[PDB]
Amino acid sequence: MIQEQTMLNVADNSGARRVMCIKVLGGSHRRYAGVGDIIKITIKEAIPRGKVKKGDVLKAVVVRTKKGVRRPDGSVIRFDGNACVLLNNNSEQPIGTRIFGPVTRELRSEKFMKIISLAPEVL
Amino acid sequence: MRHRKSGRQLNRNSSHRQAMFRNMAGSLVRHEIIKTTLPKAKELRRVVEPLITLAKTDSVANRRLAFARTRDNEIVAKLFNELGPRFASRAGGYTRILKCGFRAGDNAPMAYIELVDRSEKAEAA
Amino acid sequence: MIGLVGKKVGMTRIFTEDGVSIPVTVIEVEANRVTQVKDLANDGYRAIQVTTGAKKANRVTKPEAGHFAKAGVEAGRGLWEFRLAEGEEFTVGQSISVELFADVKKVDVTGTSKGKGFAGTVKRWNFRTQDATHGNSLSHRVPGSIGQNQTPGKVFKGKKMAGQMGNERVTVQSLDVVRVDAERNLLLVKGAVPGATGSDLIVKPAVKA
Amino acid sequence: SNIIKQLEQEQMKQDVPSFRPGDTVEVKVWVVEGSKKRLQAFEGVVIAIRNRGLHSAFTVRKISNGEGVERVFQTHSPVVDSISVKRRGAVRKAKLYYLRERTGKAARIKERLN
Amino acid sequence: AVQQNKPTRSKRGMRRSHDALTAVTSLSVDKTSGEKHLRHHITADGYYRGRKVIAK
RNA sequence: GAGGACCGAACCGACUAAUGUUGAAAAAUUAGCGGAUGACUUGUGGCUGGGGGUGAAAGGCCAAUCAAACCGGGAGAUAG
RNA sequence: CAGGUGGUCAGGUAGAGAAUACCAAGGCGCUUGAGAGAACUCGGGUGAAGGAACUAGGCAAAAUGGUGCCGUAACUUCGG
RNA sequence: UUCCUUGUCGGGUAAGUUCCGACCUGCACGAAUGGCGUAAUGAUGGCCAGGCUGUCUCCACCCGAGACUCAGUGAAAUUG
RNA sequence: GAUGUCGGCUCAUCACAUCCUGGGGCUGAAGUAGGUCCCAAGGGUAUGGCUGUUCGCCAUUUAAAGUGGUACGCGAGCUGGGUUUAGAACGUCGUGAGACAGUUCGGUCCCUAUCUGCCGUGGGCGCUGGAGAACUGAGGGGGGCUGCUCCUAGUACGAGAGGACCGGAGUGGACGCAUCACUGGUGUUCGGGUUGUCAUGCCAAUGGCACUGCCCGGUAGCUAAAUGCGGAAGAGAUAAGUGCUGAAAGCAUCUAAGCACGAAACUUGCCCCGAGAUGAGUUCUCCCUGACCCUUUAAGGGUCCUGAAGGAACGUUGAAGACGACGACGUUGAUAGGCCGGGUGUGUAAGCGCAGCGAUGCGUUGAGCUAACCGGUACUAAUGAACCGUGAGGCUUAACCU
Ligand SMILES: [Mg+2]
Ligand SMILES: [Mg+2]
Ligand SMILES: [Mg+2]
Ligand SMILES: [Mg+2]
Ligand SMILES: [Mg+2]
Ligand SMILES: [Mg+2]
Ligand SMILES: [Mg+2]
Ligand SMILES: [Mg+2]
Ligand SMILES: [Mg+2]
Ligand SMILES: [Mg+2]
Ligand SMILES: [Mg+2]
Ligand SMILES: [Mg+2]
Ligand SMILES: [Mg+2]
Ligand SMILES: [Mg+2]
Ligand SMILES: [Mg+2]
Ligand SMILES: [Mg+2]
Ligand SMILES: [Mg+2]
Ligand SMILES: [Mg+2]
Ligand SMILES: [Mg+2]
Ligand SMILES: [Mg+2]
Ligand SMILES: [Mg+2]
Ligand SMILES: [Mg+2]
Ligand SMILES: [Mg+2]
Ligand SMILES: [Mg+2]
Ligand SMILES: [Mg+2]
Ligand SMILES: [Mg+2]
Ligand SMILES: [Mg+2]
Ligand SMILES: [Mg+2]
Ligand SMILES: [Mg+2]
Ligand SMILES: [Mg+2]
Ligand SMILES: [Mg+2]
Ligand SMILES: [Mg+2]
Ligand SMILES: [Mg+2]
Ligand SMILES: [Mg+2]
Ligand SMILES: [Mg+2]
Ligand SMILES: [Mg+2]
Ligand SMILES: [Mg+2]
Ligand SMILES: [Mg+2]
Ligand SMILES: [Mg+2]
Ligand SMILES: [Mg+2]
Ligand SMILES: [Mg+2]
Ligand SMILES: [Mg+2]
Ligand SMILES: [Mg+2]
Ligand SMILES: [Mg+2]
Ligand SMILES: [Mg+2]
Repeated sequence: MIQEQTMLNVADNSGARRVMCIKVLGGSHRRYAGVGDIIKITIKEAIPRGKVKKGDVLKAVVVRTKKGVRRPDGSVIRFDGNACVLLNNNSEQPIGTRIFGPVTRELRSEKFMKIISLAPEVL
Repeated sequence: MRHRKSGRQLNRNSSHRQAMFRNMAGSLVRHEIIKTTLPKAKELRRVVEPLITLAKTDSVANRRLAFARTRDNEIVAKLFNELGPRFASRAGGYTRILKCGFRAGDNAPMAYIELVDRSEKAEAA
Repeated sequence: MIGLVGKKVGMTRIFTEDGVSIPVTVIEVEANRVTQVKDLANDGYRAIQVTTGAKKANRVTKPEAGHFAKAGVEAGRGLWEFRLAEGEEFTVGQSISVELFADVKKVDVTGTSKGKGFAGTVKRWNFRTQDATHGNSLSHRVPGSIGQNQTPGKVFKGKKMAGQMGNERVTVQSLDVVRVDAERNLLLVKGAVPGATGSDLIVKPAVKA
Repeated sequence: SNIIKQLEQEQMKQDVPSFRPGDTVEVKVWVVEGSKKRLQAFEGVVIAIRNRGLHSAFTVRKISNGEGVERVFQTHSPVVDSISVKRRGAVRKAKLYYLRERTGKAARIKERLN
Repeated sequence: AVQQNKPTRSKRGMRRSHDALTAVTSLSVDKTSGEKHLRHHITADGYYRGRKVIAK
């Protein structure tokens, strides 16, 4: 349940540490973005020598939320923080090469198979 | 909305309601019949009758628990020594609400509420 | 096709063996007994009138009792009509069971929604609340403007205002039939249906696809 | 009512083990990835239990790869294959929600030692 | 907000057409004392359904 | 043990908001706010009088009254 | 008539305290009540995820809050 | 204090008619109707950040006082 | 002898000179994508940064971010930033008092709704004997949005790059309705922890007050962020448009006679209201089958007898509700309370024993308590009555029976 102005942690090694969602993509008046949704972000804090720098405007896919995901049997999977993975602004491919922390199977799609294959744990 | 909710507010806050019904329950078991408004009388049933059910099993735990609900040892004594044995065989319904006229000062619907076994032999004590 | 009159028992869930929880509404559908058949000749339209449930003989009036005695059925808790489609034939006194929905896939459930009483415009029409602070004076949940200046000089009919909400007839369409339990007079539909627990429901096959 | 409880008791599992809040359990769930279906384990602390018959549930919390994860299971769902208690904890409360604010040595739970 | 014209005595009487009181339909008669009383209420002397329930 | 020193009650004040606006009140209440040993505050009594007083100065205040108080008189001013 | 009105008296427990909380001595329940438990208004409590995106403006609210010890920058009129 | 004007450049922001730094083209700064600096101070003006939050996305529930019903009393502005 | 004046907020409504979606003609239209014009108003039609701003610029979206009217819609609905009093200052003008759509800081937004209107909800009477139900549907309202992916097909088209129509499937956004099984929120009526203090003689145990004292959990109910469903298909008549046959006019010609297509618009189809539809409809069932007098002799008045069906009232009440209303029930009774059992929540009561110098710990013990929940149970309260409502229901004509 991510909206604009929401700060997210970064679950990859692209160099960013804190990003802020500036737009929930995919529909007019769209309010929230859950796990698996693409968002437009700006980088609020980065490491000194990463692949990205503070101020860039990219896209990201949400991989962990405190609100959590709902499974078809009614189960919930909540996380302690919101996290995303930075994507190329036009190619929608992950920028980093590693993934930290677990992800969910909502990402199990040919578009994010690169993320599923790199994740340390899929829930 | 009020769906399935129980308990009347009686235009009081929670602490006032609790104190009032505590006093009114003590007065009921002391005199075995009192006169009050019909709404107050109907809510008093859900307070005093659980005390009588509690008083059927004499024990220091029940006595203390009854004391916590009434805060009057004279009331607790009568509950466990008189009203307990008197209702040992009755399964609930220890009170009786008899509607009467309207209060002169504010036209409030009044009602008597009494213990059911307040017979002609109650004059002994 | 005709429908049936049941009672909302409540909501539960059905676990599918492949690990899916289906929220279902349990509808008790006892035998619906046909009490009157209307035809084009005598009434100008084809329909059946059914009753269901039971009723204490001391609560039925002589006009109602004579209506049930005319049909030869026991008095139920009410009467409902169903327009007959071309080809459906029913006789008075005939009983209709829940197994009529054996092959029906989707149904429309009609009931009386729960009553909210007098509801404000925020609850009834999803109006936006005005500012809670920033100087707002006694105007937090009020509807705001209700018209234009002198040119119309009136409030248009159908304006959304506060008033009675709920406690009205509501139909939910195209609900999947999860299970038809004939021997227990049960009908499990996926989803939620209008009304409180114990209210009467009218279940008809889906008029749409 | 008698009707609904009759429909629910015929779906409930009959061998769900007894566990309390504070015990560490290992839940094995069914993960379907197409034509396969394997068992994925999920071990952690039971921080809440909802007793509602068929609608009963319990939420397990674990620290996975530095990230805290809570998962609410529907105990009578066929997705949950089995439940095994690893160690029994000794807590005073029924809902261990305060464990969300603690970590490392602060999130330790005494063993019940029964 | 206030009236722009004085309402008439006719309009005033129409509004009060619903203000009429409803007298009690009929009083019950006690089986023992034969007194009249409001139904489901005790009598003036403390009788109800043929029983002296209060001795006052 | 100095201070137009600091924090903060009484006390004096009146910065913000809400309420109230045919008010509980012709200026308040509630929650916060400033000063709080001083150019402080307060009681009692006194003095300054209307083109006059007084004013750390706002044309402020001078009995709910002020770019000239109130009361009586000129006076039935005058009113294209 | 929720305003204003100088001085004197100053118990207990906790507390730095005449703050504050609960009590003593003592005095009161504020001169309409009774029900109900809609919208809406007022005064409050709590709130998933987000956290100023509100708005003229963080208005309001939330938050901070004590004692001891450690530690404390630019700048400085050497006191801060 | 600058009309043209949201001047231009730089900083801050994903985006800054405000803010900070500079430029000088000062419509119409300027030296006791003082010029330029200035630590401390401010219920002073502008701007930023952390924290914090029902300010908001988007409202939900709850506790009280009214509103509503019954009994008693009983106004007001306004009105061809 | 006052029509409150910008912008914002809330809430709108209409126009079409259409921003998107729909239908077309032409193209300097290969395809994709456009350009332009015609038809079309059903629905839809951003969030932010800056500024009082409308606007605009910018950032990032979207199928699209339409243009206008409505006292530049909307202050007896909100706001008060701007403008637009009194204070003060700058620049400027003036000898000066002062002045400046120049600038700057500060600066009281009242009204209990009579009428119309509107949203709800009742009372009366009517509908021609009365009553209880079930309907018909004249008419009215609601609803009508759209993305992306996949298949068709890397096909048609194209040098290549690229890349379809038509048709089908899935899955979203926004919006609406319903619901509470799930996930949660709330839960001052449930349980527990704890600070200060006062009290119950004291210990122990409890209670009061301190915002519910502060907190931690939490039942029912309500509820969204939760999860179900919805927008259609089809039909009729058409718009622009495309035609067939075909003369006037030996040809030609979509038109004059005739015939066929043709869109989210129209009329239906879907949902809701609906016989005060006074044009007051239909169907089924139920109830009433006494006398007598007067008079101006009639749709007359009166007395006695009679009081039905049913209704209302009263009571117990409800997931119904401001009040009315509506629903259930009233001993031939589960309507409410209580009670019994269960469930749920809280988390191992009190007392006692043991260990310890003690705080405390352990055992009895998943104990005790447990609201609104579930299943039972006449223990209490829903009374015999009384009340209202009558006694076969006008005239004319027609078809039928006598
Ligand atoms: Mg009251
Ligand atoms: Mg209701
Ligand atoms: Mg809003
Ligand atoms: Mg005001
Ligand atoms: Mg007109
Ligand atoms: Mg000082
Ligand atoms: Mg001070
Ligand atoms: Mg104050
Ligand atoms: Mg000071
Ligand atoms: Mg002046
Ligand atoms: Mg004065
Ligand atoms: Mg003269
Ligand atoms: Mg004169
Ligand atoms: Mg004083
Ligand atoms: Mg004090
Ligand atoms: Mg209330
Ligand atoms: Mg929150
Ligand atoms: Mg939170
Ligand atoms: Mg934050
Ligand atoms: Mg902003
Ligand atoms: Mg804004
Ligand atoms: Mg503030
Ligand atoms: Mg505060
Ligand atoms: Mg900002
Ligand atoms: Mg700003
Ligand atoms: Mg500058
Ligand atoms: Mg100067
Ligand atoms: Mg100077
Ligand atoms: Mg400053
Ligand atoms: Mg009155
Ligand atoms: Mg006038
Ligand atoms: Mg408009
Ligand atoms: Mg047009
Ligand atoms: Mg249409
Ligand atoms: Mg206007
Ligand atoms: Mg107006
Ligand atoms: Mg202003
Ligand atoms: Mg001035
Ligand atoms: Mg106003
Ligand atoms: Mg009028
Ligand atoms: Mg709940
Ligand atoms: Mg003690
Ligand atoms: Mg006390
Ligand atoms: Mg209290
Ligand atoms: Mg129990």
